[PDB]
Amino acid sequence: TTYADFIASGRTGRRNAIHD
Amino acid sequence: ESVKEFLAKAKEDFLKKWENPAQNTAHLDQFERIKTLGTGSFGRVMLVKHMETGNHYAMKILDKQKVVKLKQIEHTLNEKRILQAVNFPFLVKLEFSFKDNSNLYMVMEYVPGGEMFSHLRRIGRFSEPHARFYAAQIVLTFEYLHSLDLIYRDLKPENLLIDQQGYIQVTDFGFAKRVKGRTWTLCGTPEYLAPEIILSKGYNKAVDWWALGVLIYEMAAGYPPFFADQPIQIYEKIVSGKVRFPSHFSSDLKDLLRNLLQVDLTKRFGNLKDGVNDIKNHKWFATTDWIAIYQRKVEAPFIPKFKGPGDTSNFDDYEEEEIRVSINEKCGKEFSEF
Ligand SMILES: c1ccc2c(-c3ccncc3)n[nH]c2c1
Repeated sequence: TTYADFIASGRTGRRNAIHD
Repeated sequence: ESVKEFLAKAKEDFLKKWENPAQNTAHLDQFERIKTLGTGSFGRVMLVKHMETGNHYAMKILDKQKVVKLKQIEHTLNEKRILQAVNFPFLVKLEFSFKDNSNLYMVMEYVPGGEMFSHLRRIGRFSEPHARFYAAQIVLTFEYLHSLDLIYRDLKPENLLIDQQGYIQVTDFGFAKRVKGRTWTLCGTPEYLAPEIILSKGYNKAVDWWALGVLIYEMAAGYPPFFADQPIQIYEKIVSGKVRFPSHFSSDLKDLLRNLLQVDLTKRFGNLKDGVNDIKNHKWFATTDWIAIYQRKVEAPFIPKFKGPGDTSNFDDYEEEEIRVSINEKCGKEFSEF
């Protein structure tokens, strides 16, 4: 499921802004 | 229209402060430092108590030398200049700012309930009505901000604090900018970036409306529409033209989203000739009472637990670290206007 793919991904914690 | 008239008055109010910003309205020694609520590559945010009033604040501390290394000087001046000048119920309140030899400080009123991000991740996803309550507040806020020629550029649940009445305060203005034309800086957060930002075109406030679609999707789904383990893979997804909705999304929700997450600017909601009204008048929003939302008269889906004044249990724990203030002024000319 997409939910399972999300939870197993490295992007479920707070996400940093980017720039440059 | 009374909205126009509201917004005209709002603009007079803002321009007076924009053009004559408050400077140097407290000193670090007036505050008792309690606990770190967050850290980042150029500073940190701490809970503090203002001794003279006993009020609690979140004080953002920015190391000037780190701001300069990261090329964030203009962005940091934007942040303080805009924040001191705006006034809207869904915006964090900047009560004081000042600077010393080492650091810049922005002291905001403390929102103890924490970030939407925490409560969303823990609970998993919000019901459509719960999402819509939050989305309404962002809709009003952006209408306010954009009318003032301001682009916010970092919409995400991480920046949306939940107050004691369960209403939002937007924080983290470090990418907000007052711009009448188009602009070009690559900034924001990967999952929230509009296609035109990724593709290095000039862009405008429509990027905030694309980010709204990302937010509503993530609130109602529990995960963003475009995710992968690496930012480059997220960017390919965003530009691709393709979004899938959970089967639980109402068909109206899906139609808002297809219009908000529109790769094509002449088609993007919030960016058309009727502007924000395309969004406020959408069917997904037909039960929203815009004035009662503004007045905070609608009952919230959720009120954070409050143990008392000064509680930090809605924020994560961070290693504490001395605040050392140099005996020498750093970067004085860079931050002269702060
Ligand atoms: C990291 C942690 C907390 C905050 C806040 C904050 C939290 C509570 N009250 C006002 C601002 N703004 N920006 C942040 C970044």
